[PDB]
Amino acid sequence: SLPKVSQSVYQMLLNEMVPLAMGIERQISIKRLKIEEHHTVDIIRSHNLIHELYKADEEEKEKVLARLRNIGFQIGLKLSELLIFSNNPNLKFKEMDLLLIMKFICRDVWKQIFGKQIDNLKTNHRGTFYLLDYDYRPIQSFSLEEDAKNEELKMIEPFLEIPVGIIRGVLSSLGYSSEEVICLASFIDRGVSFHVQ
Amino acid sequence: GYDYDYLFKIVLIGDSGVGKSNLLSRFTTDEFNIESKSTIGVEFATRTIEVENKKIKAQIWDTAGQERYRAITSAYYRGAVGALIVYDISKSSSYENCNHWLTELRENADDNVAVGLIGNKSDLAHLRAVPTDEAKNFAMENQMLFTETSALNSDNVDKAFRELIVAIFQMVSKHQVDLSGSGTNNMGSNGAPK
Amino acid sequence: SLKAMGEEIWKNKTEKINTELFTLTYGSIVAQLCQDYERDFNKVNDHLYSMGYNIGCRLIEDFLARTALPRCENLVKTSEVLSKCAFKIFLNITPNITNWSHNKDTFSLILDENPLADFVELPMDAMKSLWYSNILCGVLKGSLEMVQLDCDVWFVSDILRGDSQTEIKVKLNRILKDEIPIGED
Amino acid sequence: GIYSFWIFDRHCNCIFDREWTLASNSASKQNEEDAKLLYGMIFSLRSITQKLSKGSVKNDIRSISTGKYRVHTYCTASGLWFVLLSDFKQQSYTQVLQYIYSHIYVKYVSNNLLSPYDFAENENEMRGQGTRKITNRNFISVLESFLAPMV
Amino acid sequence: MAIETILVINKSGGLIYQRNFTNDEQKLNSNEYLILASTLHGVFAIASQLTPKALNTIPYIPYVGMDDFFKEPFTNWNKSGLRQLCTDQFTMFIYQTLTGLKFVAISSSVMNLAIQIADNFLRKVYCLYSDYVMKDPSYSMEMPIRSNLFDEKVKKMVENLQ
Repeated sequence: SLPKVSQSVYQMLLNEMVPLAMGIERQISIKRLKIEEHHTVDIIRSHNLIHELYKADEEEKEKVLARLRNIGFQIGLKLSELLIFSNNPNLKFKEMDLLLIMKFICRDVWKQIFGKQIDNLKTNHRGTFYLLDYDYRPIQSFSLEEDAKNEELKMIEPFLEIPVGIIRGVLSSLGYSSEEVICLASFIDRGVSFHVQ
Repeated sequence: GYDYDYLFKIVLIGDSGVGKSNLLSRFTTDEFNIESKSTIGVEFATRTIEVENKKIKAQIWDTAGQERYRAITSAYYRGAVGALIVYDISKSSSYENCNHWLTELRENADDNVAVGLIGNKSDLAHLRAVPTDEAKNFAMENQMLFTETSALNSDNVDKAFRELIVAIFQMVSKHQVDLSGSGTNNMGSNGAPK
Repeated sequence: SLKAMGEEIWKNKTEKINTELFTLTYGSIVAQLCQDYERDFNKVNDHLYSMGYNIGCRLIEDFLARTALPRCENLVKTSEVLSKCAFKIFLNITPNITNWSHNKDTFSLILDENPLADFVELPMDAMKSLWYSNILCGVLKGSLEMVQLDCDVWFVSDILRGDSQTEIKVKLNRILKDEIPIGED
Repeated sequence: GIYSFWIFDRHCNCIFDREWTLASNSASKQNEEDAKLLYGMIFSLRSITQKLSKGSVKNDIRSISTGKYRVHTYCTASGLWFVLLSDFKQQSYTQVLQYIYSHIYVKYVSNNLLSPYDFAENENEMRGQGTRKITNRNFISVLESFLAPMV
Repeated sequence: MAIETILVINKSGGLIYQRNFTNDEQKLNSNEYLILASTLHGVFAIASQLTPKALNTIPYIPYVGMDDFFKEPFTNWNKSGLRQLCTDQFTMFIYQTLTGLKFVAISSSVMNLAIQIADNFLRKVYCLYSDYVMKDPSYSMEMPIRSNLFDEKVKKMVENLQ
């Protein structure tokens, strides 16, 4: 069908714009060094860069988390036109309802980033649509030390601010700016939650 | 090929940090591989000399002391025929257990060994932890060869080690006579009768 | 030998679309560095290098996990495996090997197509101040040292600024050693 | 079937050591009596194999038997060695020893990005002489899960 | 099975015999065999000391070498010690006697029954050692094997093997 490249380099790219976010905020320009052709580049790596956010001043962390949804915003509002050229039938730009574009996104975006549907969707009829997936793809492979499970959720909480930006981008492709929050919401058998506004 | 006649093994023993390996690596020609010390423990370099028109390979095995190789190094003194306790004159606590190394090496080495005693790092001549006359005396009532073993610009080792292979050579150079093979006759046309 | 085994790994690997993703992702995280610095361009190369380093150092263990390869030593073998079963496995493309040095050292890595600068047009203020695909020098410098070599990589030219090809002139400077497992007794 | 499982890094450190009959998975009391002399065994035999290897592709250790047990190795090209001490009456475990590298270590350590990919703790007392470990929660669970049918 | 190099090391480390026959080249031949032989004695010592919480050796007669040297199943003498290395190019067997005299056989035929065919050859080299080097008044103890009868008494048996 389409030309394809491998998922394991993309998922590992997708895991680490948060060290890129603290390396863009903290480095406005124990840290290490390397060289190139009569130069140097000062390096700091990911284990010693997400752990500067467990010791983050509160305006610094909230300054970082705008950038993660800004990345998600740019990739979402660039992704929506190519998914329109995929198929995207039977919906409009002003789009007086909301469930027909929540049927769009779980079948049509989240398959093209993660390969499956958002398998639950709950309908508050005044416009708060709950999108629940059970096993989220990039957080399949993260764990803390020997039963220190309390201090890792608050450690790993920047990593869900990419699908804030995705659903901001695919709705600013259809008109406007909205309000978004995230949850964790564990399963019932062998979680994540997003609103709409 | 190989073509040497005898092969002796000579341990270098002492405390750690007394300076045995730097004493070794000037002195043997080389061992062709730097390898490492502390993977199997003890490392080993060769040295070939000749005595009395016999050619000798001597294999120096210097032993590390990291407290892990407890049964291992005691298995490595099995069959050891030549020995050298090294001590440094700067530090002083090595001499408290030089006698400990001596009574561990009189144990389970051979029936009879020839133990030398060598004072490394004589270059820092202004830091003598123990007097040389006391160690000279302690060598005298223990039948041991004693050398200054000064560090740098020295040959103390190039005469003392040759003298150690001499004394260990006549401990095992027993006897031989000749391999001339010149007795030839009897080229006939064989009028045999059985 | 290799190119059969490269397609053999292209029959049991997880895939997704290279258009409409991943050019979007890399272009979005270079647009952020364009706007984050605030429209300066000789600094984004020295952040994309320092990000590609960290993404290459973890990629190399996945690449040795997929195909069972020994530690490469000469630049015949690294230049063969980079053109045949690293870029073919990870990015579906293959380069070609020209501009070979004296004494088997420094070669070039002309890329035919490029699924990082694919369908990108670069604005006029960065004709002489930006390298676009300079996460690739990050993955090569941070990936070839992890098989205990030591290298140096740099772009020479690019299709976006210049009609000549995208090529990386990788230089062997030295080969690192293995270290002996204590200082001393 | 399996007595012990060990990892060794490029910088000469044991980082994981599961010893069975429900013993320690940690280097509390069974450390230093066989860890950095098991590493010395495999390093000396790996050193004498490369001097004795004709051909172009030099080889590495596949198994070292004794009269009682066996040592099995898988020395990856990035300097990361899977050694494994087993029983008799079954052949080479090289398929299991690359299954661990292709489905547990790269799944849960190198693609974990909270933890370091272990090369050092970034000092010059990391050459052999420093200690650290991995202890990722999901790693230990599936690694004790998979080896458990091989009693 | 097959043998490409006989190495005979002492009871005190360094070797007393080796012949790398059918090399079809000139290999490296100096003190690197001495440091190899001492390295094998050291790792034979080390492989005693590590043993996990566990806390056999009955060969047969396969008629190797063509009357032969023995008839009956026997025992070995080393349990906590190195017995067989296995790699891609070669495979190294080793055999300790009771007195402490290890015999090392490097094998260029790779990939448990190789133990059974191996030690029935490495005891038949031990019988030639005890028959043709022990009754030798020019041969002192603890000295390289400079006898020239021992070479073409074992060459015939190994070319009778392979």
